Amino acid sequence: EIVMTQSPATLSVSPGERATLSCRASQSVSSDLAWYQQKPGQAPRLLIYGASTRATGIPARFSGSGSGTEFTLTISSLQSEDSAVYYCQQYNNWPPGYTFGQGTKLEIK
Amino acid sequence: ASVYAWNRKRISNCVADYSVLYNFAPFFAFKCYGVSPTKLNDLCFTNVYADSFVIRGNEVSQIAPGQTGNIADYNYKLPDDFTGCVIAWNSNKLDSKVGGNYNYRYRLFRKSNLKPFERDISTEIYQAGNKPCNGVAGVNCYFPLQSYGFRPTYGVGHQPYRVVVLSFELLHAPATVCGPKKSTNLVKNKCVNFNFNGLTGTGVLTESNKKFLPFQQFGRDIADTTDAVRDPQTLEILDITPCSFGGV
Amino acid sequence: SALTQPASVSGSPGQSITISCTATSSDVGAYQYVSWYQQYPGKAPKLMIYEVSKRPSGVSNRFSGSKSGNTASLTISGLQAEDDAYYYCNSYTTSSVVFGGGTKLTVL
Amino acid sequence: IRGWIFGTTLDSKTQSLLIVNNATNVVIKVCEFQFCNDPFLDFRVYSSANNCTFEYVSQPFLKNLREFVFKNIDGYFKIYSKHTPIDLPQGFSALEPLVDLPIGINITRFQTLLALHRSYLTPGDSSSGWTAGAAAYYVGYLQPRTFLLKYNENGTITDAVDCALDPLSE
Amino acid sequence: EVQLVESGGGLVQPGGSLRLSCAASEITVSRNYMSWVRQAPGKGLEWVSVMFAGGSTFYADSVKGRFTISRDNSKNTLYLQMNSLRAEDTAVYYCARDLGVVGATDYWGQGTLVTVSS
Amino acid sequence: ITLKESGPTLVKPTQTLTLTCTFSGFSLSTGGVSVGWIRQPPGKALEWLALIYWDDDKRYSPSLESRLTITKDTSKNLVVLTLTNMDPVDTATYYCAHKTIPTIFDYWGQGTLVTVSS
Repeated sequence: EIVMTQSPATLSVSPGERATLSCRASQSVSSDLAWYQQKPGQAPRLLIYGASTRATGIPARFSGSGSGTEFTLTISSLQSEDSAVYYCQQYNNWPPGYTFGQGTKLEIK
Repeated sequence: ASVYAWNRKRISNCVADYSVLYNFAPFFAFKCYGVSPTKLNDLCFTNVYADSFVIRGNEVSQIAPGQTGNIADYNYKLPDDFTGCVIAWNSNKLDSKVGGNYNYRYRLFRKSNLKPFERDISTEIYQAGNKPCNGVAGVNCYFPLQSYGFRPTYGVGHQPYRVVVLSFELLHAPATVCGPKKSTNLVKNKCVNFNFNGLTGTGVLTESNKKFLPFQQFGRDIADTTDAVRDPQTLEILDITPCSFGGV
Repeated sequence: SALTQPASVSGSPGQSITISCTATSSDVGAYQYVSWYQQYPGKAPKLMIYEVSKRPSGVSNRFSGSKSGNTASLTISGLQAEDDAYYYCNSYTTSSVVFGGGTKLTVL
Repeated sequence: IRGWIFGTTLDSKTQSLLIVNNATNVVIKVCEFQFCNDPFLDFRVYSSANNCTFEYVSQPFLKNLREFVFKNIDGYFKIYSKHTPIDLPQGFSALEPLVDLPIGINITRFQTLLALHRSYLTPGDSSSGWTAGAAAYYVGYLQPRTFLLKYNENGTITDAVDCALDPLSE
Repeated sequence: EVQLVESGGGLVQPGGSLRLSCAASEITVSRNYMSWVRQAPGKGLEWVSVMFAGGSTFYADSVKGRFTISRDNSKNTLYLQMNSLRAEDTAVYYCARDLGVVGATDYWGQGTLVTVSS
Repeated sequence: ITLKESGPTLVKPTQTLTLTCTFSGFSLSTGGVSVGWIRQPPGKALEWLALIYWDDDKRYSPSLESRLTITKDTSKNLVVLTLTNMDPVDTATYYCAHKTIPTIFDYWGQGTLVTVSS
């Protein structure tokens, strides 16, 4: 049970610019990760899996990076509808295992 | 070999010393099933099979009698009444390379469980319920095998482990692989209890003067009294006389 | 394995020789703090150099570090018989200090 | 004559037995390889797939009268032999224990093995055969009997008496 | 469309039982690594259970011994039985088909609310 | 079999350049196996550089010896090449190929392009 800690908690950026969110692990998570965007009101949506591979359909506007014990998700240009919660899920032990985060609330203006 | 492609071998017809192992390595994983490791070197077996392969760190526990998992239930399964044992020793000095050693794989997807000592090599693209993405990608066409991809930055849980599985047999065994023996150094000229390869008796041993034929192992006087024996080590013939006794 | 150093090196007495402690691993960070330790024949490692191209006052002036990018080429000119010892590399990672696989230097 | 084959059948339906001599060594194997209708006449081998369980090799068994006794009772098959200078001679001579093999195959039928130089080879042929030197082999069947054996001063059998042949012998 | 639809959500008295159900379409579940996730109102998510393609299932520690996952393979659907609902287990439960190293969890379920009397 | 070199792309005159060649498919424990280095000037032919046998007896090209101490580490199956005192002749590409006795350098790596100038 590896505990993941995201940072910061909130972010308010003017429309159209970049946003950078860090989620921090406590051990070696190499390149086993994913990022989910759970727009408020329904189930999450996979954005970027593995280390930085962008899930199908998912706008290129997202960018994941990092490896080992530290990871970061980056968005190129926030549009008005990008406001949602994001979680980095690790899976270094797959059968049976996954570990979620505390989530991050990102909004605009 | 890979977990699903172990290199079977048999080891029989030999005087087997199961304690030559202990001088090899720290033997990270060494627990014996059906036979005690302490009393291994002496016991005898029918046919000793050996399966050699490599797995990841946190999956060595799945190689056990009756244990279900993803490497045990999909690509390598040993019986519940298994007799033999498994030996796994971390080896990431010869198996884990920087970038991912995509040489050891493991069936991750399959149809059902496998029978004991059932090895499969098939590397076809798994189905997708309907006609799959034969030779292409798509919704859910997930290959059944997946490589481990060991690297020297992986934690000990993600490191390659070499593993050998020995399968014994104890039912009807034609003892062929076992027995270290113990030729108690020879004593002469004293009435001593002797056991020459099963021949047990008492008496005084004396230098012989009779020519045993090369195929003979015993000597007898009238009335089947065992009079002489040849050494199984130096092949010297020895005379046996019961030590002195009498009335007073 | 985490960081990486060659098995051993042996340089003839009185010449120069350089040793590298390559990371051989992605995202070891900026690889900017790199300390080197001299392991004596059975003694506690002593900081010889930190900030590879810098050097702490108190040791000779022949040891010299360098940076060819992502590694630290430790150089030693005018090799003396006193230098037969072990050498190690050290560099902060993102979460914690890491060490090199070790290198042995024997003067002959 | 270079070998024999034993078993309950020549087909691969049972783990039959094979013993084949050669100029270099003897090779003994038990692998249930289905063989042809006739032993192949040398084109060095002719047999089907195998499930071999035992294999062994040692020096070869080679006017000289070679004698052999084949016995297989207790799950073991035993061979005794003797090579003598020279039809069957009247001379007395005992056979010596050569090998005690552990195979426990249920042997019921047996055959001999031939070879030939620069001979054609087919799985099946008629009684035409191929040319070969003049030679012959005799076969006899053993029975449970009572024997009186005489051992000499050096431990070798020199004479024997059949206890149930005639009244004087009895 | 490819989807996972759920049922069983409602209200039950403490110590009671419940059964969560998961329906799928255009994709099978029996041979797919299935994973039920849940979310307490306002909190994060947590892996609850998994069943393999051979049947060997697994459960989280927080719910070990009380919940049992099953699936009617004959008609291509998933289920999760719950019992002994205590004050913690009040959460919204999601159905997911997780792949792992080859593509992380993607396809999820509409969810199902599970609250207690109080 | 596969090999890969890595290291500095740029270097200054009279400096110690270091290179690490990582391979995959084989290790440095089996007999016959060795690892050598080769360089190639732009638009010219190759030449030999060094060789490290499997018994840890090392060999270099006769003309260019008494320098370029090539070390190695058989634990992570890595070879290290280090060349000091860069001259404008040393401006060339560098490759790390595996050497056996008859098929000299049958398995080459990736290669790092290096320039020597201000």
